[PDB]
This record gives sequence, structure tokens and C-alpha cells, in this order.
Amino acid sequence: DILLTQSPAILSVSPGERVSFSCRASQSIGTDIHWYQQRTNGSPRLLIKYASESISGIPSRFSGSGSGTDFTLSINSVESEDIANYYCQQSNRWPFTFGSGTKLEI
Amino acid sequence: DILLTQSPAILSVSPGERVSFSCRASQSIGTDIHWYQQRTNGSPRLLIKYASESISGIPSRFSGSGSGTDFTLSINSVESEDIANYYCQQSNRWPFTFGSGTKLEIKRADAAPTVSIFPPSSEQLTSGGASVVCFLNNFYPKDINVKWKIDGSERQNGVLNSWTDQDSKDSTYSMSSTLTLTKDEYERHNSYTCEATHKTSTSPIVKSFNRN
Amino acid sequence: AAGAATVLLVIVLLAGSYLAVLAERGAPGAQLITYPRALWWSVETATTVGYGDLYPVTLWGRLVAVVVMVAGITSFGLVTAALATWFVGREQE
Amino acid sequence: AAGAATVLLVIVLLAGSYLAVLAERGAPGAQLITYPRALWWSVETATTVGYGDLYPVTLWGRLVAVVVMVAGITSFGLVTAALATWFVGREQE
Amino acid sequence: VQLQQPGAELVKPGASVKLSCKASGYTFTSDWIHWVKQRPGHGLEWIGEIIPSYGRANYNEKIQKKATLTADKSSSTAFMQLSSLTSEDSAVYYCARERGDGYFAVWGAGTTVTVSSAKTTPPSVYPLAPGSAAQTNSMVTLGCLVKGYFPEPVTVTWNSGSLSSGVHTFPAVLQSDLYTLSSSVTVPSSSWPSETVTCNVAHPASSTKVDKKIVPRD
Amino acid sequence: VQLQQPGAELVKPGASVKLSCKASGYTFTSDWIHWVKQRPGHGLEWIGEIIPSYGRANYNEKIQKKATLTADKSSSTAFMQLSSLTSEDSAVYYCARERGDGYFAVWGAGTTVTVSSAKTTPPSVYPLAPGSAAQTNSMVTLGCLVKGYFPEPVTVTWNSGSLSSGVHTFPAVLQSDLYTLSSSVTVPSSSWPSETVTCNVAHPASSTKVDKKIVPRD
Repeated sequence: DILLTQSPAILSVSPGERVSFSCRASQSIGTDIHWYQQRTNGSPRLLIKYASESISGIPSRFSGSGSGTDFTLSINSVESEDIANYYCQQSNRWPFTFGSGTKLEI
Repeated sequence: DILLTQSPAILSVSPGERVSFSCRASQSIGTDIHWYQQRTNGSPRLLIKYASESISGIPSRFSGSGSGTDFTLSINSVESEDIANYYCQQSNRWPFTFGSGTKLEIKRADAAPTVSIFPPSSEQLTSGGASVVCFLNNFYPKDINVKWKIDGSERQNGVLNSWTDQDSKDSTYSMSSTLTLTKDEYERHNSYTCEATHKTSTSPIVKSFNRN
Repeated sequence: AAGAATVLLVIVLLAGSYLAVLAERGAPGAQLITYPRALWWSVETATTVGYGDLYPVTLWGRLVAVVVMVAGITSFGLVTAALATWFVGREQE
Repeated sequence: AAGAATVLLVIVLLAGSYLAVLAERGAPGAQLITYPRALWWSVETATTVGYGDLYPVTLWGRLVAVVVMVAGITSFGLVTAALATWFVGREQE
Repeated sequence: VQLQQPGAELVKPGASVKLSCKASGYTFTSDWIHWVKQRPGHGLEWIGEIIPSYGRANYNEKIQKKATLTADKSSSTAFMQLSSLTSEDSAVYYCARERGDGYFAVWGAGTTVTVSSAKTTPPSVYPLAPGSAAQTNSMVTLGCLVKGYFPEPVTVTWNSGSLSSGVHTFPAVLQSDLYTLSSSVTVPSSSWPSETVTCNVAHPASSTKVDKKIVPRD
Repeated sequence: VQLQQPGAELVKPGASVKLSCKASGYTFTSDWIHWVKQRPGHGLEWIGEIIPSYGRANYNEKIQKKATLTADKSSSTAFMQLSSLTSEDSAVYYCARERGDGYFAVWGAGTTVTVSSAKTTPPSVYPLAPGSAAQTNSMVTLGCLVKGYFPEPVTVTWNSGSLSSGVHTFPAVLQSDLYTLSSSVTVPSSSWPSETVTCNVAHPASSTKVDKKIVPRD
């Protein structure tokens, strides 16, 4: 059971700025991390797959970085509609696991 | 993305001595580290390749050591021309990465500053300004206190100082001092003085000129 | 023969990849759990490459693995006995 | 045959090394990214040695890898069927 | 000079810019061309690579991907297009020649990019000769002052380089969107003025190089 | 809507419950169906997977294995049987469509399970129109109050969704085994009441959706 560890827990930022949520795995998983956004009251929603590849229909603000045990979801700009929790999820070893989550404040 | 971590950030040493910059990688890269020297204002320049092999045209002072996650650039002796930043770079996994860098400083004997004062050129006054430049050259340590005076009274304004990074012919520093006025203002004073209180000299070293 | 031993290798290489994910999913630790890399794994097995990327940990996954070796090495001891005749025939003619 | 299956192995072993660097450069993590060790990698592949030094991570790198296996194992299932005849012929004569 | 890139550019914020690197010497099939960025007082930031012959380019995962790489296969010159810049994007940009074996054997001189809305200003060089009554030691110090230029930088040379013995070119200071620096040179009081001494101040950004002989005070 | 699961269930403590997930779109042989659990104010807890076509299911090693997974191969609906629940077992339960490549491309809306011995109560919607003497700014704010329902949740909509500009639905509060929330909407004082505005409060747990036009105070 692999441990995904998202520091920090919360993230303050001023609108239009760049922002980066770290995820850090308890052992190497190469690139098999994926990022999910979950707003208030809504189900989660895939954002980045395989740690860098983008999803069709996702704003070009979101950019996937990292490999190994260090990963990074990044938003090249920020606006008010991106306020949500953000989760990572490794698919490299069974069972699939999730991160603790990070909420984004403005 | 592999992390190269060069501790320490800066390195003091006396000339002729041995010196070793550590680089430490965030995982094993075997021997695929390379060292680059970058002096002040110049581009980087390969020093050691594959963590031990030497480059043709590099002084035999430089010696490449290490393997695994611990690496070492070493200089078997030191002289004044080796003052520069030093970078490592792994080529073992994509992307290629660089180190934070290490700068090399030299503890040398203390030296007193050569002071030179310069009146505003004839060409300069012909437009609408007259700056007085004052050079402090080749002192050590780099901590020196310039002081302007017009006619004996102490002027604190229109003063732009600039310090050289430690020069690499002697291991000494230098410093300039622009004195921005107007042509109009330059005309209605007579004297202009330049005073440097440095470690070497309790008595401050002084220079001046008089347009009249 | 011609492309016949060839085809049988590919039946094995798909079903081998498919059953691998089925057997290995559920064992805590397994890496052989997505259909892509499970397929690459069956090639790394049929061909005796032994690169060391993936391998099974469950008993049944190892059984799937053995079938890939037998049915693959045999296919490939015949795909490669066949690619070796027509290209050497071509360039020896 | 004589040195003909031999030569074709070496075309594969260069282009295999060359294309490997091209495919793998750009994927965060790959080790198969300098032309030297990429060449050593194609031998570790054509010959089924499976030492575990390098291997591809990109899809296209794996495709390059498969071609090396097929075209190499075949060449080598014929370079080694050829080195085995003339030296045994030599020492059996 | 192997790798060869322009001196300095000036870009309005939000505008684009293209950067060149023409490379004599060999032009191997397998050669790669990298680009490294050095923000002032910072380390070296890899940006991305391009193999010119084949044509593919790979960029730095982690940084905000502003740029794109291209090449001219039968001109031996490669390009990099930085699109919509801020002032965070001002730095020196080097190109490097990686042979394919993992190190940057050859480096360009570096291109200085300054993203501002200010206007480009050539420099004003003024000679600096000792006062009419300064007692001359064995060595005499003299210089020249480059004042009010924009943007950085300026190449300062003495006698067009033949006299590089005892020179310090000082860092520029900034003031009201113009720069200011000085240079210092030292010769034996025996040889000067019996030997003539000139400082040459090239300013790449404005494409103006200028000369000033440091004569005594006539 | 691709994955499609019921709104809310209510289970007596110790009793069992079955949970559904009918999924239009494709129905590939290789598809897997996962179940994730979100306790309130918590992260995402994977529970286990099931491949419907073949038939096998694997559960989460670490958690107290209360549930069991099943499927209907020619209805395109999968099931999950939670057996003998506590109040630790109350949460939202999502189903997800993993293609076999490692990520959850598609998510259901989520089923809210509340394990209590209380009785199910439909809601009481009351309109909220401004006072008879509140000076009307350019924007006018008005809402409706849903009071005394059980269990959670309630879908609150305005004009059945056509007017989603300026809405806040507030969190429910609890009191004596019944809930209470409100919603707020804002329109131009020019358009209202000349345009009619209704709030629609669906309550899935009771299977009652209700309407209330926010009229002025007649």
C-alpha cells in the first residue's frame, strides 16, 4: 500500500499567479500518478493523467510535472473558478491509493 | 528530475592549498556527472567529464573524484585565476539537471587601496552634467568606506558606488564612485575630495582636485 | 509457418497480458496491473529478454507467465526460424 | 549467411541505438538517453542477455526495442548458427 | 568562436522574440542543441534541447513552457521563440553543443534579454585622465566612463584588446531607465603618454561601438 | 451522464443495503468498476474494484471488509452490498470507470448513505421574498428556506436551472433529527417580478421534488 503525501494541506495565493501542489510518494512509481479536482458538492474529475499528459477538455492552465517520488500539479495562472480540493492517485502498484488532498484558497 | 546539491555554497581558502567542492545527488547516477566553471561575465566551460575524466586544455590542478551519489571536484593547489562559480550537471536520467553552484573565495594578505580621483571630462561638461569618478583599486578585504566632501563639507547625495566581484589576477577587490551633479552646480564649488577608511589604514587615504 | 506460428504468438501475447492483470490485481504489491504494461510484459517474456521491468507475484500470475514462455518461446523459436529464412533467402538471391 | 546476416544485425544495432535516444529523450525518468549506452543497450537486447542496465519507458522506445529483439534475435539466431559452423568445421578438420 | 549568438535584445512586455545560434565547426547528424537560462545572480536553468538534423525538440517539464525550438538544417543555425514575456523572463540565454554523450562541450557567448517598455539608448563615453597635478607613481591609473545607456550590456575594451593588463570594468548602476559604469586601466608612467591608449565601448543592443583615446589634459 | 447512481439511502444500524451504478456509453470487455468512499470532510477512500464481464472483485486489504461486489453482465449495472452498518459507515459512495489503464476517467454523482434509526421526512419549502419596505438596489436578493427534512441531501435549483447566476445554497444545520438549509439568488430589479422566479427543491431520499415561485408580498 503506497503512501501519497500532499504537502501543504492548504494553499493561499492571489489571483492570476502560479501555484504548485506537491505530491510525494513513499517509493518510486515512475510516472503513474494522476490528478483529480473535486469542487464543493461535486464528484471528482480527472485533471492530469500519467503525471504529465493532459486531458481533453481541461483548461491549459493545468500543467503536469514530475517523475519518480516527486510530482507537481501546476496552474499557470489562477482564477476564481479553480477553488477546490485536489487529489493525486498512484496506479503503479496494487492497491490503487489516494492522496490526503489539498484545498486551494484565494 | 534529479536533484544535484552542492554544499557548501561558498568556499574560503588560502592560495596554493587543496580544495574540494562536494556535489551530492538525490539518487544514484553512477558516474554521469560533469563539472563546469563559470567566471564573472563569461560563459560556462567544461572542466571534468564523467566525474573523473579530464578535458584536454584544462590545468592539471583539477581532478575529478567520486561515484554513486557523492562526487567531488578538487584542485590540487589554488591560485588567483581559479576564482569562479562551479557547477555540476547529471546526464544519467532525463531531464539533464544542474547544481545550485559554488563560488570560490581566496583568503589573501591584506592590501591597501589605490585611490584615483578623476575630474569630469571636457567633453562631459559640454552637455549639462559633471560627474566626479573615484577609483579604489586592489584592496583586501572588500570592506571599505568611501567618503565624499565638497570644499570640506560632507556631501551625501548624487553618489553611485559599485564594487567588483573578487578579481582573478590578485584575489583583490575594487570599487568606483560616480558623483552625479549638474554642470550648473559643478561650477559654483571649488574643491572635491574622496576619502577611504579601510582596514589597512587607520589614517584614511584621501585624494582631491580643484578646478580653480 | 509463414505467418501461422506468428499469429499464435499474438493470441498468447494478448490473452497473456489480459489474464496477467486479472491474476495480479488483488495481491498487495503487484506491478503487473494495467493492460498496457501487462502487454509489454508478455513480450519481455515470450522473447527471453529478462529486462527486469515487471514480473508476477501471485501463483496464478506465474502460471500465466509460464504459458507465455512455453507458447511464446516456441512461437518465437519459429517466428525467428522464419524471419531468418526469407530475409536470408532475399539477400542470398 | 557468411557475413550477411551479420551485417544486418549491425544496421539494426546502430539505428536501434540512434532511434532509442530519440524516442526516450523527453520522457521524465528515462536512462536510455546518450548514444553510447543506447548502443550497449541494443546488444543487451539483440542478445537476450537481460542484464537489467537500461530499458525503454516510452511507448515508441519499446517499439524500437521490439524491432531490435526481432531483427536482432533473428540475426543472432543466424550469426550464431554461422560462428558455430566454421569454428567447429575448423577444429573438426 | 564555435557557437555564436547575438549580444542583446529588448522586448516589450507581452511581445515575442526569436533567438539565434549559428555554429561553425562541425555539423554532425547526431548533434543536439540545448538552451540554458541564467537569471541574474542565479544558477543555470536548462530550458530544452533540439536535434536540428532530425527535427524534434523536448522542453523543460517543470517551467512555464513559453518557448519553442526550431532549426535550419542547411544554414547551421538554430532558433528559440519566446512568446509573450514578463520581466521574470529577463536573463542571459546560452546555447550549448551536446554531442549526444551527455555534457555541453561548447557554449555560446550568451544573449542578454531585457523585457521592458523603455526606449533603447546608445551610450555616452567620456574619457578619464588624471588631474593636471596628480603626482605620478610608477603606475598611472586612468579610465573612461560610459554613461546613460539602455539596455544592458556594453563590451569595454582597451586599445581594442591589446592592453588587457590591469583592467577592471565596474558593474553598471541603474537610474531613471538608464545605466552607468566605468572602466579602469593601468600602465607604466614611463610608457604613457609616449604610448597611446584608447578605450573601445561596444554596445550590442544599440549596434554602436565607439572609441575614446585617453589623452592627457591639454 | 455516464455513470449513474441513486441519490440517497437510509439504513437502520445493523441492517444491510445494496448500491447501484448503471452506466450508459460503452460497456467494454476490459472495463473495471471501482467504488470510492468519502466520509464527510475527509479524503477519498478506495474500497475495491470489480471487472463486470469476467466477474472477479478485489477489496481493500486494510479496511474492515463489510461489503461485496456484483454485476449484471447484460444490464450494464453493477452492485455493492454493505452488510451490517454502524454510523462509522455513513458517507458518499462513488463508482468510477477505470478503463484498465490506471485512472478513473468517469465518475458517478455519488450516493449518500445515512445510517440512523430515525424516520424519513420530506422537506417543507417556504418562499423568501424581500420585506414590503426594503429599498431595492440594482440587484435584488431573494431565496427560499427548506426546513425539517431527513435524511440529507436536497438538490436546490432556481427556475429548474435556467437561472444559475448568483446562487449560494447554504449548508444544512441539524436539530432533533431533522435538517435545515436555505438558498439565495440574485437578479436585476429591472427584470423581477416582470420575470418569474421559482426554486425547485428535489429531495432524493424521500423521492419528493417540490416547487415554489418567489412572488412579491401580495
